[PDB]
Amino acid sequence: PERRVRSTLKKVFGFDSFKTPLQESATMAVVKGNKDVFVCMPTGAGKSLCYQLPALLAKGITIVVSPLIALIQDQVDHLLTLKVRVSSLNSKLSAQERKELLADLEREKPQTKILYITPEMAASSSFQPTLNSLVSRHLLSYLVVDEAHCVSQWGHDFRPDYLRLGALRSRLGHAPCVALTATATPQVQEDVFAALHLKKPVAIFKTPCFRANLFYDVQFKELISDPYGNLKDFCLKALGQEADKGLSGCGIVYCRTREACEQLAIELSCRGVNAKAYHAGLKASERTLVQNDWMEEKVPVIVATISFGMGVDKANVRFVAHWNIAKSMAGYYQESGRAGRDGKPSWCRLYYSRNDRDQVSFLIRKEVAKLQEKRGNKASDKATIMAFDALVTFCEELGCRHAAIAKYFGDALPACAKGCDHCQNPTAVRRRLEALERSSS
Amino acid sequence: QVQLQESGGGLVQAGGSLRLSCAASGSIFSINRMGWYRQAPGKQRELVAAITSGGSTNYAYSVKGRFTISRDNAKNTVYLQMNSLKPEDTAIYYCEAYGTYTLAPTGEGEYDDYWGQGTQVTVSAAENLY
Ligand SMILES: [Zn+2]
Repeated sequence: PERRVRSTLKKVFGFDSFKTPLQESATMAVVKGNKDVFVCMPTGAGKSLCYQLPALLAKGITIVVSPLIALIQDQVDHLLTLKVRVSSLNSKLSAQERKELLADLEREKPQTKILYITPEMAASSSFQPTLNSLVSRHLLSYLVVDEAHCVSQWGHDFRPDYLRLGALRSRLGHAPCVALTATATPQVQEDVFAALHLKKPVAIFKTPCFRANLFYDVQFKELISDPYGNLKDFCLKALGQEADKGLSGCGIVYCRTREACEQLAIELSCRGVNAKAYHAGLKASERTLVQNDWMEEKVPVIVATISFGMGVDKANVRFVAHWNIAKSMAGYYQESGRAGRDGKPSWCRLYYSRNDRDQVSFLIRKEVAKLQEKRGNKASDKATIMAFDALVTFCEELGCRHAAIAKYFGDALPACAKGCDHCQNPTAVRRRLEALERSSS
Repeated sequence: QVQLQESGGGLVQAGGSLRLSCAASGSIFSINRMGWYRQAPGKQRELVAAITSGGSTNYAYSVKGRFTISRDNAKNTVYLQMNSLKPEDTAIYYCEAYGTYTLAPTGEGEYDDYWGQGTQVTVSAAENLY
């Protein structure tokens, strides 16, 4: 039962329990082997186990399609280290090594338990006979498609080779199919389900966006006589939630330009919020000192471009403020999400200005056209624009900010708990929008 | 899993008007297409009309101009306004919630088609009341 999974989880993978109860649910569902499955969890969160552990228990071969060799290699190497009968088929292999593997799979009892293949080979006429014999001889326990989103033109990583995978899934009729990715909008999820020919009911395990402890709000810079003061007050309120620790935690302010970073750090510092600018314009030495002081809590606020990265994670970020609207909802989600990792209350705020909206909308269109002269027209170009439009919608609409985010990503309506501006005071937001409408001209 | 209930099907005079309302309930994030199918007795089931998320409609030739499909995306409800009914329109009518995306506040979801039990529509040619 569940017992076999736990033991094989320890006896092979050396783990007491699954990272999450969701990862557990996903794995168990793949184990039952009745349903096609879709896993949309982030990088980390242990998606691989969701198909690897069940691949072992299966009494047959698991094929795994992955788009490039780096991804394949990481795991095969690690599966070997667990004394697990894994193999890779790719054209970066010698013709004889290939011939040898193909022969293995043709044998009544093949060595291979897990075969990683590229989409190219999986479609190739040179591999269909092998695949046919595995199907005929009922030796195939799972078809797995990693980076499933690559099938979608509305995705950011489209690969025509992935379109052929659908016809293939149909051929491997009996056997369950598992599709995995870190990132799919509802439109991408639809393209995956359809283009991979997943058999309904498709069982879905998707890590929710929602974070209780983050308080989201938007302010309109055009409706504010002291913007710098508004920001100061915001940073101070976010810091010093515990008079016991005095001024407690740290904060990020994001700006589009390096000039804005420099200038805004001054405005804040002068008003009594100690802030230093971080951008690629600074000398390496300067950057390492600013980062250090922020990390070591000598300087509570960093004013940064997108150059500040998930590479540095800090638990006690009490606020992220976007002085300028982000290029994309996914960017805003990622950037604002640097807040509150320790679980304690934090504040995410976006400073919206139609002058900003237009400045960015222009910048995107200009560097999309720069691509169209180089590579020509593409469906990804339209998704780039759609990605920004979602965030403009997020600002200029009224409704739970967390729900708007859940909707974009394809999550359930989340449990807001007066945890965004709109849910706390729907009226103020209405008033503020109305106000921006008068200030429209 | 989802609950579809079709309603508003009844015996009608020739030239009568019927409205078929089906409500989809569950943790429904979205429905690719809500559609009305009908099955006359000992005849094979056929598409009467369907409407996508986005409002693209699609109708059988024989009901074009007489029948109008419409949807309330937020209530997950589809409607079929049937006008100028004929005896040939007599059948059991089924509603298909096609591509129905379900999701808990945990990441646990499903993607499936759902169907209703059906609602009987009988159209009598008789000239006078009963
Ligand atoms: Zn809210």
